[PDB]
Amino acid sequence: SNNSVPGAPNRVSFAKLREPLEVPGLLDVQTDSFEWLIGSPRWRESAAERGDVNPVGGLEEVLYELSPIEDFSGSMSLSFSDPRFDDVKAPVDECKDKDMTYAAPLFVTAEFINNNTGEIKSQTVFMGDFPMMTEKGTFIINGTERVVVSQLVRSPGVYFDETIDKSTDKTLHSVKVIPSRGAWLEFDVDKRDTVGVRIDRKRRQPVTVLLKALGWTSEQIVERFGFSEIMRSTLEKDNTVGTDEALLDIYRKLRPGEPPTKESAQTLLENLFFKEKRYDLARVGRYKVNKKLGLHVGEPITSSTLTEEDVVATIEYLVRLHEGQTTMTVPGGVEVPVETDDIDHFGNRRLRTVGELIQNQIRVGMSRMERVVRERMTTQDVEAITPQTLINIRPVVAAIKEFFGTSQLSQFMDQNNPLSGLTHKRRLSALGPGGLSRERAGLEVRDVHPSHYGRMCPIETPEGPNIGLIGSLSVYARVNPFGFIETPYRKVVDGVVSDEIVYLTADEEDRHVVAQANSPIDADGRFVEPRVLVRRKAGEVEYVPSSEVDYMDVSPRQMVSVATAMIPFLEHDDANRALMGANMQRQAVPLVRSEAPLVGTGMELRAAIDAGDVVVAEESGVIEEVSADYITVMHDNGTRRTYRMRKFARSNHGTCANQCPIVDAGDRVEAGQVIADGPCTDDGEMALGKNLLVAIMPWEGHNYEDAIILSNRLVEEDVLTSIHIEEHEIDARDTKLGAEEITRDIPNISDEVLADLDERGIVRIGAEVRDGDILVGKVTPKGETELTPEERLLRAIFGEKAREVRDTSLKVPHGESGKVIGIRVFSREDEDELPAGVNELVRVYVAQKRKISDGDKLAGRHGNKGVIGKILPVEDMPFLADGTPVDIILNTHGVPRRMNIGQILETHLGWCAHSGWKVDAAKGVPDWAARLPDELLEAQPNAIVSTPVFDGAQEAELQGLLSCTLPNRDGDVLVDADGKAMLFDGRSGEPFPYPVTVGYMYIMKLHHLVDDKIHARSTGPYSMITQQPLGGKAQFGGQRFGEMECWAMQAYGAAYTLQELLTIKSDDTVGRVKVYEAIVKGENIPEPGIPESFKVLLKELQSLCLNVEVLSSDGAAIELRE
Amino acid sequence: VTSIRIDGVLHEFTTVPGVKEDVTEIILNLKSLVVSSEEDEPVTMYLRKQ
Amino acid sequence: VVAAFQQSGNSPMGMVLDAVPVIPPELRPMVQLDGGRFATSDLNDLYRRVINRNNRLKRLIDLGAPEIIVNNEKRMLQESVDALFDNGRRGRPVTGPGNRPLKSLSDLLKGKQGRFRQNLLGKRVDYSGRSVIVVGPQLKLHQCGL
Amino acid sequence: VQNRASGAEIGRIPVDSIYSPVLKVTYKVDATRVEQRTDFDKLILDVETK
Amino acid sequence: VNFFDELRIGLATAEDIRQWSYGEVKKPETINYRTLKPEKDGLFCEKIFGPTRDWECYCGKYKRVRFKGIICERCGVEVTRAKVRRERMGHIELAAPV
Ligand SMILES: [Zn+2]
Repeated sequence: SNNSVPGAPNRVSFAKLREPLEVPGLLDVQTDSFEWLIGSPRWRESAAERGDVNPVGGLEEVLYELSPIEDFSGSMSLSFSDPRFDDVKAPVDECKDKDMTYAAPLFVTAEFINNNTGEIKSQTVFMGDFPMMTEKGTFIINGTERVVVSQLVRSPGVYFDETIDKSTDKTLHSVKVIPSRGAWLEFDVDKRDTVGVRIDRKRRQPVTVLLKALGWTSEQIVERFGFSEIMRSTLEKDNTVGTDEALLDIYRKLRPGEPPTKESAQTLLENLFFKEKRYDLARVGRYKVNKKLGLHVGEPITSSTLTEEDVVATIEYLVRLHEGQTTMTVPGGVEVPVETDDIDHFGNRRLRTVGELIQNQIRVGMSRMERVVRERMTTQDVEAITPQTLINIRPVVAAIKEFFGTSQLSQFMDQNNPLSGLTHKRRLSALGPGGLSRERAGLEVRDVHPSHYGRMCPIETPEGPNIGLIGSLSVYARVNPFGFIETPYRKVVDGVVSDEIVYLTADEEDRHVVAQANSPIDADGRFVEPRVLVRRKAGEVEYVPSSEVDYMDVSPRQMVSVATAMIPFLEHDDANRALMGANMQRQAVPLVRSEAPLVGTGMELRAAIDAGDVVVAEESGVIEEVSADYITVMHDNGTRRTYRMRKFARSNHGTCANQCPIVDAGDRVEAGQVIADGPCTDDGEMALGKNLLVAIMPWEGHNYEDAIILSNRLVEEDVLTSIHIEEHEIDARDTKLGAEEITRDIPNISDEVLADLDERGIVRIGAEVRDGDILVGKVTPKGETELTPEERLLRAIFGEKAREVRDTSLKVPHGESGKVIGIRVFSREDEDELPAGVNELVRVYVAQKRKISDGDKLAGRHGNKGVIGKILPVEDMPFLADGTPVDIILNTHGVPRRMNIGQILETHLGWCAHSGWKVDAAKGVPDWAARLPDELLEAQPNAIVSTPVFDGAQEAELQGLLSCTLPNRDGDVLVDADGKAMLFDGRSGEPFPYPVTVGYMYIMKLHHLVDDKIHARSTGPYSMITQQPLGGKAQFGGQRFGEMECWAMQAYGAAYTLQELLTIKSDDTVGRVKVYEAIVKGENIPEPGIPESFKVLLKELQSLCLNVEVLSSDGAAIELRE
Repeated sequence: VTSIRIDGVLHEFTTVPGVKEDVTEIILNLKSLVVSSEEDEPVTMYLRKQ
Repeated sequence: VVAAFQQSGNSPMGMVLDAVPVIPPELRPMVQLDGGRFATSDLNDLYRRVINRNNRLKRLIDLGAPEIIVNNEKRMLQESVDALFDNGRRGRPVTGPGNRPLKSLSDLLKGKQGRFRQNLLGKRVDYSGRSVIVVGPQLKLHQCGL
Repeated sequence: VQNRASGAEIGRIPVDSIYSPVLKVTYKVDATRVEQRTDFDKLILDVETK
Repeated sequence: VNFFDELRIGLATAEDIRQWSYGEVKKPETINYRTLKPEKDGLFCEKIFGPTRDWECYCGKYKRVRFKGIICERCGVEVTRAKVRRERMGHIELAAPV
C-alpha cells in the first residue's frame, strides 16, 4: 500500500493517512551541490524545470569572473572559458584497492589576444585531475573514503542592532555592513543624537562627511532628510562644506602621513567602496540587501558591490528606525517593514555546502596562478609567447590537493554501520576554518532558536563539549540556490487544504501564519473546530479562527533528524534521554546475522535504501546465475549485467563490511528492488540489534546501578558475536648503508619461531597468531661503516649482497590475536606507485570473531545504556510458567528517575507483536478499536508492526491489544491484562510472590568492548630518551600517576609508598634492575636510589652557570657523580 | 560436532565457488545439527555433493 | 643587595664570564627520521652561532685588526651569548624560518613546559594495570576481584 | 577455542559445540491443602528433548 | 635518598667551569653530513662527551667489556657505558669577557 520500494516486507502501521509527498532523496544535500559545481546536464535541466534562467555552474562562474587578464599597458589580453570533463580513469573498487584517488581530467579552452597585432590564439589546456564524488556522496583520496560536511556561516549583509543607554536610557540603533570581501563600513548613533560613520574600524566622523564626499549639496541633503531634525542637528556640527574638503579629510583620516591631492582621494575611495577589484559582496549579499531595502525586486543579478543608492537607503532606514517609524518605502521602491535584525535568526545563517567550499579553494588557486601569469606576462617578449608558457597549473592542483588533505572539513567517513555514514553526510558544523573557534562560542549560539522548526533538528547533538555547535539537517529540508534552507508547506486558501506543496525560507515563514499538521481535518478538506492552534512570529503560539490560516505543515515528523526518526514512542521520552538514545544508534556494531526489529518507525527502510550500502537492481530482469560472489541478471531487452559484492573488507573503524544475496535464480525482479543486503541489514531494512526477552526486576544485586544480567544462551547461540579486522603495515626503505629486504633468515632465531612463514618471508594465510609472533621478517644493515659509492656501485652492477643485518621484523602487538585472512604486497619494481624512498610495502589483515562477556556495553533505543555484569547459566535465569527462561534482566530503580518511560510502552507492544493478537469483532468493533486501521485487527505470531513518531499507537489501543493476545502451543496465556506475568525463581525453586513485567525489546551492542581496554604490565620496554616506561597499550606501557594521586597519597601520611612509586618504579636506572633481581631471588628490597629527573635538573642548572651542590647534615660537601 | 575440514579453504572468513552461502553461514547451520553417538573416540564423517 | 653580597660570601666576579659551559648532547638530541629531515634542537643552532663568532674573533685578534671592527665583533659575540642564555630578553628576538621563536636555555625551566613543573609532576609507573569495573555483590568489604 | 591448541594442520576449522540434548523442562505443583493431616504436593514435570 | 639535608645555590666562577668540563669545543659544525657520525672536537665529539656505543672507541681497539676506565691511545676515548653521554659537559673559552 503506502510502500513505494518494490518487494519490501509489509509492515502494518498505526497512522492517519498522510501522503502529500514521500521523503526526498536523503543524500541530495551532498549530491546536487557538486552537480552544480561541475555543471552536469542534470543540474542544468533541473534548474530549467525550477524556472530559473541562465544556467551557470561554479567553474563557469569563477572562470567568467577571472576573465579577462591584461597587463598595465593593455596591449595583450587573455581569457578562459568553457570547461569540460572526461571519463573517469578507473572504477571505485580498484581505486580503493590500488590506493589511487578517484579523479577525472579537466580541460579548458584558452585564448590569448593582442590588440596591437590584432591576433588571437586558442587551444585546449589540461588543468589537472579533479576529484569526483562517487554515487554515494563520498570522495576517495589515496584509498580512504573521505566526506566533506556542510558549514554554517553568518550571511553577508546589513544588520541593524539596537542598544539601550545605561544612563540616558535611550534607544540607540547601530548598523553594520559585513561584506563577503573588502573593508568594513558602518554607521553609528550616540546619545548625543549624532550620526557618524566608521570605515575599516577607524574613529568616528559624521556621515555628513560621506554625504559631502558624494558631491551632494546642502539643499539636496535637506530635501532628502527634511522629515527628520536629528539629521539636521547632526549636519549642523559639520566642520566645512565642499566636496574637496570631504575627500581630503577622508584621505587624511584613513591614511595619515600621505600626500593630499584633489584627484587622488576620489580614486581610492571609489576603489575601496564601488570597484569590483578590491571590495565585493556576493550574490547572496545583493539579494539580501535588495530584499531588505526593496529596491528593484525584479532586477536580475548584475553587480556585486555597493551603490550610492544603497548608502542613502540605509541612512534613511537608520534615521527612521531611530525615531520609531513603522513602515518605510525608499523612493521608487516598495513598502517593507522596519525592525531590528536578529543575529542568529535562521534567515541570516547561511549553509555553505561542499560546492561553495571547493569553489572557494579553486578561486584561491587561480588567484595565485593569475599573479604568476601577470608577473611573467611582461617579462617575456610579445612575439615569442604562447599561453602554454603563461599558465602554470601548480597552484591550482596544490590547493585542491591540500584542502582535502588537511582542512578541518574533510573528515574520514564513520563506517560503524550504514546509519553512521548517512548521518555523517548530512551533518551541519558551525566550527571550521573561517568560522568561530570553540572558545569564541557563547551561550547565545548554542541553544535552539524558534526558527529551527523544520530546518535543524533540535534533539540530535553530540553530548560532549561540542554541544550545540554541531547539528543535523531535518528530514524534509532542502537547500535553496543561495545557501538558505527551505522547508515544505501545504497551501491553505480559506479553510480548504490543497495538495500543492510550496517551499518556504525563514523570512516567508516569519511573515505568514502556519498551523500544526496534527490538527483535525475533515475528509472533504475543511477544518472542523473553529479555533485551531497556530504558530506565529517570535515563537508565539495561540488559538485562531480557521478563516485566516495561511499554511499547514506536511507531516508530524517534520522537525526531527533521520537518526531520531527511528526511535519508537519518541514523544514519551524526555529530551535529555532522547539525545542519548539518538546518539547511540550511531555507535552500534554489526553482528554476524542480523534481525529486523519487531517495532520500528518505518523510516529505517528509506534510511537503508538511501545509505547506499545495499545493492539495488538498476533495471528490471530475471536472475540467471546467483553465487556468493556475484549476481548476474539479464534485462528485458536481452542485455546482461553482473553485480560484484564485497566480502570481508575492512571498514574504517575495524568492523566487517559483508554483503549477501537475498534473491534466488529464476526470480523476477523489478528496477529499484533490493537484491543484496549489506551490513546491518536484513531484507532491506536497517537492523542493528536483536530481539531479547526482557524482565524488569532487581535481582540479588548483580544489576545494581545500571548493570545488565545476560543469559548464557546468548553466548551459546552466538546471538551477539561480531567480527573485527585489524590491519598491520610494514615497509622497507632504502637506507644509506644499503637496502632493507624482506627475508626469511632472521639473525639467530630458532626455527620453531620461524615455522609459519613461507620462503618469501610472509606468514602463510590462515595461521593463527598471538602476541610476540613474527608476521613479516625484515633486516636492516648494521652501522659498522658507511659504504662508499664505489663499492656499492660495483656490487650493484653484478647485483651482489653482503652479510650485515639486524632484525626489525613486524610482530603482533600486545593484545591482538586471530587468523590472517589477506595479504597485500606492493613493490616499486612492479610498476606500482609508491611513496618515495620505499621499495616494498606489506599489509596483513588479522580477523577475530569476538563474543559477548563482562565489561561489554549494551543499550536499548531509548538511551538506557548499561554494562554487562554477570552471564548466568541458562538454568539460573527466572523462567515463565511455560518454561522459557528470560534472556536478560533489567533494573527498575532507573526508570522513574530518568523519565524514559517510553521503553516500558515499547516493551509491552513487543509482546503484543511477538505472540500475535486477534481482537474480537462480535457485536461490532469495540470503542477503542474505532480509529484503529483494519490492517491491525488480526496478526500472525512475530509479525512486525510500525509506529511513527508523534503519531501511532495510543495508550487505549495498546491496553486493548494486551487483553486480546493469542495463547501459546499449550493453550495458555503467559501474561496478564496489566502486562505482567508470574515468573518462577530458577535459583531456588519457589515462585516469586508478585507478578513481574516481561516483554520483548530491541537491544544493540555498543562499540566499547572490554578486550581492547584490559591491559597489564610488570616490566617491559623503556623509553630511550626519558628512561620512563612507554605509553599507550600497543606499546606495552604503564599507567599515568597524576598529581591528584600524589596529593591523595600524601593525605594518608603514606611516605614509603609515594617515594617508591616515584623512584624505583619509574626512572631509577640502577634501582629497577636491583629490585627485579631481589624479588626474583627472594631477598629484601634494597633502598631506593636517586631519580634521573633530579640529575637532569642539576645538569640543566649547572649549564646556566649556577653552582648547585648537595650538602650533608653537618656541612661536609657531597657529590652525586657516582 | 567439534571440527570440520573443507576442501579448497583454509579459514572460516571466506567463501567457496558455486555455493550461495559462504563458510560462516555453513558453520552456523552445521552448529544446529543433531547427532547421536556412543563411541568414546573422535569419529569422522564425510559429505560431498556436486 | 650589597649587605647580602658582603655577608653571604661570594666573589662578584660571577657577574662576568670567561668560560661558557656546554650542556651534554643527550639533552639536545639530533634525530634523523626516515624522511631524510634531521630533527634538530635549537640549542645546537645557538651553540653554533656562538662558536662561529668566537672563532672569528680568535682569528681577528692575531691578524692585528683595526679597533673598530674588533669592537663591533666583541659586541656581536656578547649579544650572541645573551641570546644563548635567554632568547627574547632584549630587542628583536632571534627567530628561525617561519618566525619561530627559538628555545633558549632558560626556556628549559621557565614556563609550564619547563623542567621544574612539566616533567616533575606526573610519571609513568610499572607493576600497574587498568580495566573496566563491574559491581560484584558476593565480596566482603575488603576484597576486589581480579 | 579450547580445541585450537592442538596445533594440527592448517585446514582444520575449530567449531563450537552444544553437547546438551535437552530442550525444555518445566513443572507444576498441585497442593491438597484442606486443613487436616491430608496435605500433600503432586509434582508434574514436563520434559522435551531434541 | 641519602642525607641531602641542605641544598645550596651559588654563583659559579670561571675556575669552577674549567673544573667541570672535560675538554673544550672548537668546531662549530654539529655532525658529519655523509658519514652520519660526529666529528672530533665538534659539538658531539666523542673525546669530550664519551662513547656513542658502549665499550668501544672510534678506532675500536678496546671493543670488549673486559676493560673499564682506561683510555685508548690512538683516539683518546674513555671506555664506559654510553649512559655517560648524558652527564659529561663541554665548555667554550671566550676571547673577550662577557
Ligand atoms: Zn681507540
